Amino acid sequence: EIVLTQSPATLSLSPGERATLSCRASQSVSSYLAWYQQKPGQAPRLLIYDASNRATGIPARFSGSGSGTDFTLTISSLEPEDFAVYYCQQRSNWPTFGQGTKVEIKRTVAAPSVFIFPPSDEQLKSGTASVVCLLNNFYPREAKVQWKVDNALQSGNSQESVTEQDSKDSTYSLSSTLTLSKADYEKHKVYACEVTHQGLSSPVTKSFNR
Amino acid sequence: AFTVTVPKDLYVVEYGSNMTIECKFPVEKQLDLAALIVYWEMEDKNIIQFVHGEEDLKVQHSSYRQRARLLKDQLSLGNAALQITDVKLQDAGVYRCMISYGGADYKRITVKVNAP
Amino acid sequence: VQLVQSGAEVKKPGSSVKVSCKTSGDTFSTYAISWVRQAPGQGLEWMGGIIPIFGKAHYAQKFQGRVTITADESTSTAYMELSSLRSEDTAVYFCARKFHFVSGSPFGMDVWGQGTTVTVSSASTKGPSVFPLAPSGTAALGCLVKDYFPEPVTVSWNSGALTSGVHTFPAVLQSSGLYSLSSVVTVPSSSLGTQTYICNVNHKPSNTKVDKKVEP
Repeated sequence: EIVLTQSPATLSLSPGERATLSCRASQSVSSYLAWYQQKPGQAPRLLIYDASNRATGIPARFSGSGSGTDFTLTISSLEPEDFAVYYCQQRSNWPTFGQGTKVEIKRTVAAPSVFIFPPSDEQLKSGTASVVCLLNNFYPREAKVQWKVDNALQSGNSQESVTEQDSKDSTYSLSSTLTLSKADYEKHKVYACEVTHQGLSSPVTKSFNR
Repeated sequence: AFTVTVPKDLYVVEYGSNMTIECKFPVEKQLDLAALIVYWEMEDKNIIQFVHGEEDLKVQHSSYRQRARLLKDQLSLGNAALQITDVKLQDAGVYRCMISYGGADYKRITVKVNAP
Repeated sequence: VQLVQSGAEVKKPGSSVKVSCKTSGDTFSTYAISWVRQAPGQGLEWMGGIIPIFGKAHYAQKFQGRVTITADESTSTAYMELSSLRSEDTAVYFCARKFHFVSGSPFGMDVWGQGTTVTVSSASTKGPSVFPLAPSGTAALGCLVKDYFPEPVTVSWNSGALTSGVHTFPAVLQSSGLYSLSSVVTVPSSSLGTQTYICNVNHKPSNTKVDKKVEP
């Protein structure tokens, strides 16, 4: 096995800026290397082959170079359709890939709009209570969501979910779900969630009294 | 298309002598060694298995222990040839030569050893 | 040159699976095809490859035991068989072919199949239960799609009319082995009394079509 180390793991830039993706090989692969662009839900697409050579049908804003152990893929001006993971592959021996580098669209900070949804009557007569906290239209992806029930910081029992960057305004969204039993639920009253962001200059708390 | 060619499809060799079976494959400017794959298989034996510039000896038949060899320096010329040293009577039979450089093709060579 | 794989499959642990791949392109028997596993949130992995006329495949030492790669030159179809299915064998399995001009290794991957999704779990096929979310100037609406197997589940809001402002979060796999999921829409507050909000849920694997009116 030849090992390919891509760096960085996550590159976050905006349209018009140049991008630089590195790949190093644990041995000498000479010039046998290829870059691929994989959008979510799709198969990889060859960008640069033989390590300097651009495939036809691929924009001139894409370029790659290097030989031996050090390679770089460069995107001149980031196009909105250029944001995706970028893998690389060495053919000097049995083909090995890298971890891939995910390029994220970088935008201005946006505070999340926090909501909260009590388990509605439907679920509760099934004996299960799911209280949901929503974070909406925020950037960057980093967010801190705490659960507390009657002022007791809730310990490790919640399931987070983060959506992919929005197609239009490039914002994330997050949904944290707390699942208790109608029994466990009914023995408390105050249900809150504390949200921490950069655009939020003070932690926001959404709640309701059961 | 891609076509492997043999100068001689029949060899007559005799006992205890070193023989070479030639196989030619299209090469244009420089050989790309990574792209080269060479299989020398006689019948259900495997003599030489060559991929990425290495020999896998784990799959070579034990009859060929430190006996058979693929000549490397001829490869850059588009000649992949097998050298069996000290040919015995059992070496007589049909040899196959399978190559992949770009595409792939094989060929058959019959070898008759004549007795002292 | 083109590659087409077989559809997605759900197989329970210890069983076996065979994935189909067909070449509509250049020669089949002459050029190597390879098989690649992409694990969830993971890198691509070269499993093995075969040049059909050679009639024996090559495997990576990780997949040495369980993987069987066979090439049918008659149909120009390639197969990849995964024995002894487990758990983390769940991945997106690809078959790929090299461009004749990229050189390097014959097993290089350039042209890819559309991919095969394999899920390995003991959980049975079960449709989702759907629950509304009581709304919140700007309100927020949503529905909880809970306890369904297998993936995926599509969510459409007003028979597909609403679109804008809707988020359906990636599924989250619960300890139960059943998937749960949440879809949310952001609408103006005033729109509550006026416009009807209903949430269409579809489970293709179980043939379950659900509809949920969401109200204050």
